[PDB]
Amino acid sequence: SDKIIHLTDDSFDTDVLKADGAILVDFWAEWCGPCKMIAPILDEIADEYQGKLTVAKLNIDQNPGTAPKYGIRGIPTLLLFKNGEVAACKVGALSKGQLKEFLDANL
Ligand SMILES: [Cu+2]
Repeated sequence: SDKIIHLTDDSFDTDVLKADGAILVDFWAEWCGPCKMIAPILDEIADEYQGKLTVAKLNIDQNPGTAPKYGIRGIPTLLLFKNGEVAACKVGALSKGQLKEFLDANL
């Protein structure tokens, strides 16, 4: 988790993320099994793509305002932002290989 950015509800000013570059945001909660399963994969991605992609997390129990702004209905939900705007999303767990495929399709 050392290379992951900790986001809060204040990180967004509407549906615009107040951060630059390509940023993959994981919406998650501790009670969510599949969320816990992808956490190590997100750590690997943050390491392998350091300097090219920022990986961030928004805990929906601690920050309950943000998910509704994006119509999020389940977790984990990954939203990929480009220059503050949503460019892609993926609901549900996936493998490391699938996450790299998803990123390649978008970046
Ligand atoms: Cu870490």
